[PDB]
Amino acid sequence: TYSPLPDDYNCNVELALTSDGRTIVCYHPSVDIPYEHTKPIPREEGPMIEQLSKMFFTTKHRWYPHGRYHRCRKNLNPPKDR
Amino acid sequence: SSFSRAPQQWATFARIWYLLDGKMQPPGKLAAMASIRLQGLHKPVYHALSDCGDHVVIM
Amino acid sequence: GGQWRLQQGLAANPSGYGPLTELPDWSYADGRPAPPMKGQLRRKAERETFARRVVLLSQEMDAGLQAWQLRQQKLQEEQRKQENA
Amino acid sequence: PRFVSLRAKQNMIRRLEIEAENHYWLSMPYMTREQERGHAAVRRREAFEAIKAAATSKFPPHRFIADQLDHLNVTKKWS
Amino acid sequence: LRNRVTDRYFRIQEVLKHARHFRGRKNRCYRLAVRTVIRAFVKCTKARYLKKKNMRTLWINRITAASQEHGLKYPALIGNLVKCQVELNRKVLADLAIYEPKTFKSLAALASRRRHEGFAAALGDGKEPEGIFSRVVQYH
Amino acid sequence: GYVPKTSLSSPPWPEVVLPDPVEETRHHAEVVKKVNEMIVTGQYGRLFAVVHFASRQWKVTSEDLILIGNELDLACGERIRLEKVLLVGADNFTLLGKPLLGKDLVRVEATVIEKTESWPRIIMRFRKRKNFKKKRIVTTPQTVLRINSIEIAPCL
Amino acid sequence: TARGTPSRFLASVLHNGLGRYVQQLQRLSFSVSRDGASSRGAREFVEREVIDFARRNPGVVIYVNSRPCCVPRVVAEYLNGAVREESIHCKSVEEISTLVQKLADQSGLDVIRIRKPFHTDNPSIQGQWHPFTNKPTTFRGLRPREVQ
Amino acid sequence: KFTRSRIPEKVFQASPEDHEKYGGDPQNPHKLHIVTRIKSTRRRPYWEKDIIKMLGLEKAHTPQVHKNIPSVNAKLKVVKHLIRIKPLKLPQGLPAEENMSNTCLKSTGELVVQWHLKPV
Ligand SMILES: [Mg+2]
Repeated sequence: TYSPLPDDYNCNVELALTSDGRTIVCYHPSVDIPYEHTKPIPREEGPMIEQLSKMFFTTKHRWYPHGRYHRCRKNLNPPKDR
Repeated sequence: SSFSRAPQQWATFARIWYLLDGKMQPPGKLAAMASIRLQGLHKPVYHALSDCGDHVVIM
Repeated sequence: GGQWRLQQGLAANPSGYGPLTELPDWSYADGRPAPPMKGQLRRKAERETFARRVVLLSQEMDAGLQAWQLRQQKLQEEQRKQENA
Repeated sequence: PRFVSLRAKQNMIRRLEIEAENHYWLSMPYMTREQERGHAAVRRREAFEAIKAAATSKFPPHRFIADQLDHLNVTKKWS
Repeated sequence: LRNRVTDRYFRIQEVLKHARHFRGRKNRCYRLAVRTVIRAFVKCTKARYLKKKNMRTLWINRITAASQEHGLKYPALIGNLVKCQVELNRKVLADLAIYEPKTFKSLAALASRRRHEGFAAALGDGKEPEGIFSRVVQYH
Repeated sequence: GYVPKTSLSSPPWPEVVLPDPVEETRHHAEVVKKVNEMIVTGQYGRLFAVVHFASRQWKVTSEDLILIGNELDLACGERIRLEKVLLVGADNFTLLGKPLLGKDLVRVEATVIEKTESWPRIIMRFRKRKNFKKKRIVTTPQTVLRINSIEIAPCL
Repeated sequence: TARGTPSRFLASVLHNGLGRYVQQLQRLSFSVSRDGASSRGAREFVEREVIDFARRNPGVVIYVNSRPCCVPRVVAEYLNGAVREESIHCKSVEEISTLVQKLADQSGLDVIRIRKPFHTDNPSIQGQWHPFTNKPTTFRGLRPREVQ
Repeated sequence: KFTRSRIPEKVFQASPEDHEKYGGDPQNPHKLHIVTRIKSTRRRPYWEKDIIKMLGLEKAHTPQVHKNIPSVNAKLKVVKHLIRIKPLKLPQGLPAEENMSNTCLKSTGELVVQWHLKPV
């Protein structure tokens, strides 16, 4: 009845040693969300910057523009990965 | 896993509203929990520039 | 956490001696063993000169005590062979 | 004004413990001083005769014809 | 002038190709660009130490966060994984924390199990059987 | 030796009772048998290995790339078995060694793609008022490995 | 420095190790003066080493041009259409051999800064961390202070 | 004035309590020391800097073998605050010419003359 963590939320962790005691086997299949745990699907510059601040829960400063020196330093073709 | 690129990215960096009842609590010990969740330091995806803080509602 | 590793006779730093740093990192896919790592060759040279030093100092200590025992025995023979005539 | 924490005391103390065990292992030599005398005089003398010998064997290097003539190759061309 | 210097556009331009992205007159006036360019190269080499340092604290932040999700703290996780002879490092544990959270959950289970065997072993003192995950593999 | 239940009577942490080693070693035998059946019948999908190549641990799947900061002195195209794998994970199980896994258990292959140099990398020293200014430019050798396959074997 | 230079991610050209390995170096173009002191080591490279080199990898086509140059060059062209022009000016044969093998061993990608030392295209297997991994669900999907 | 410090001899006389503490025998003592520098010679007098150079301890955390003779012990007594000393114990013999290459000094203080990298 011992569980080293409450195997409830992410995966059911079942640790093991082998007979040699050299490898630790972990066995951890995923915990599916139960059907009972779900809800059915339901069916001007100043005021515009205040309105965006209040909408996205940020301060006002990132809505003011920036000058050309900063707009042209920006890398428009940045490296992608993955 | 097996999401598309855009909803995986939305899912990871989405921010979570937490509730935190401050009755009979000390304010600094509330402030520590609140501060960790406001910076996003409770996420393993954390980074300073990646802007992954959450909302803390203290009642 | 290396004080634990000192309790178990391991190196205090897991990058010390033992199987993580002294087995070869790679092989050929055929199963031909790789040429040895540079740091492992260096390290085996260090261990060998260390072992040579242990043997050398041990032998100078032992030869030292044996020569001293000859000097003491020959002093006593020079005692007993001059108490005569 | 600077004050002494628990880190500083515990650090100081573990250095004192290493020191005390150094005191222990220096308390039982394998030989007396009479026994050790000249037990390594030969190896010390040979070592210094090697130092002395490398000191007194210092001289200009050999000069070769092949090097001096090999400078002529700077105008080697094709035909 | 017997021999005055012909090839001086290129000495200047050796410095100023490094300054083209500064602000102000540092990007054009050699006298200013030299002090800033030198100073940029010194920062550029002292920043190798800080790159290594800041990666490591970044990993400790991510391992700390991910292990607090499973109730552990960071010293408990790292200590009791060393004690299982699982010598994974901080970079790999942070990357498992983000990309393989079941492996990370099972590592947190292995570290808290080892932590409890440490408790129970150092409580019932004397000659007893050792813990199962507490055993070590001797190498000779 | 009774103490009545106060705040500081007991320690604040709840007591855990670890299971007895008879039923626990039997339980481990059940688990290892399960996972060994998953490795036999090929239940797993793609694997990731943590491999101690060179001086550091690379977390690695198949079909990817590792950039190593030294010349390995192999030809481009040569396959390589990376020993020193110390974690192997699938979706539903992992296997972690103390500290390394068995060579009979896991096999990680990798080819050499390219052997480059690094970008030029500046080393400048400067002390003020001392006329102390050195500059060096260093490029380290590098090789790129392509991890081809992580094959796993039923040896538990 | 890194903020002055461009950077990129670690890549291959067409997944260069997956199926088979392809030598990324198409053409070399040596140009070597006949009479000229700077292309001496180039001359001794064409005479000694370039035929052995040309046989050790036949996917590379090598052009030795041999005009009156004042600085000799080698011009490596790569399958992805990159061109690396390097000089073999006043180099020994051994230095030219190590340079040509260096150009052979590498690919056409730039030797600018590489951002990460690795490139998975499938970094996660158990599913990447989102904030609802490692959280338990509730009965009937309720949230805090939800009545029914 | 800061001077060189003599240390009295009562400091270097073990008690049976200490033989119970560390693992030593006063009869049949050990032949070889392992000495390691664990502290810097910076901010130390020049004589201690010299003794560290003589004993071959310029690099820290690197073990060095010495003889347990009173001369070497005299030099060690001068710098005993910078070093660590343990007895070189040898579980198997000293290494023969067959086992000369395949040795390893372990952390315990022992020098093993067969160093495989297999588990027992
Ligand atoms: Mg550090």
